[PDB]
Parts: sequence; structure tokens; C-alpha cells
Amino acid sequence: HNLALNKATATSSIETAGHEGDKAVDGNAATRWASAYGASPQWIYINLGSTQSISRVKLNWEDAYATAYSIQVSNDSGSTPTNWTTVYSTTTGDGAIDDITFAATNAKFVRVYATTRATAYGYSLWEFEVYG
Repeated sequence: HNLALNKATATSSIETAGHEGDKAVDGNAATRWASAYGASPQWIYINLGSTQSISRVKLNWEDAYATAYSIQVSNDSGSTPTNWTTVYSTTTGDGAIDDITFAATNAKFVRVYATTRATAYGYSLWEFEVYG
């Protein structure tokens, strides 16, 4: 059960209308979030709507993938998280599907925080999936 499916999202930036964060959590492999371009970190988070115990994330990257990123959680109250905890990070990402597991943890929000690009564009995800 993908806990992210159709949940609310927020992003650091978007490339264009139609590339918003909600495109990463619609279950459609032919729609994507895409960030603005450049060397800045970029991010997308999902509000899971309730505390969940999570242990797996699946990312489906577009060609503009991250070689370095982290998966982070927040347990803040409300709808505007500010305190993030890294649960996983890599500097060897290879794009396409990234199937990530980590110690089971409570989370109300999950963030991809992307910090090194594979390309000179931005970052883009067809899908960002979250599982127990």
C-alpha cells in the first residue's frame, strides 16, 4: 500500500506548470514533478496525513536524477514541517528506480532532499512512493 498516493505535497520549486509535486504522487508513471534548474538543493515532501510507521521509499526518477540525496522524516504537528531527520542518504544514486529501505520509523512527512544532480537541469520524479 503506497501511503503517498494522492497525498498533499510541497516542493522547493517547479520547472513549469504541470510539473508540480502532486505529479509525483498520482500513481501515473507518465506525469512528474520537476524542479527548477541549477546547483541549488531541491526537495519534495509528502504530508502522510497521520503518523505512519514507514520503512521503504520507492523513487522513479526521470533522466534528471539525483546522484546524492537523502530521505528524511518529520513528526511535526500541523501542515508545515520544519524539523527533518535523515533516515537514508546516498552519494551513488544511479537513477531510474531507487528502491530504498531503512529502519522502521514513525513519520507524518517524508522528504526527498536532493543535493547533487546527474545532469545540468534540475531534479525530476515520475513517482515518489512510501511504504510500511
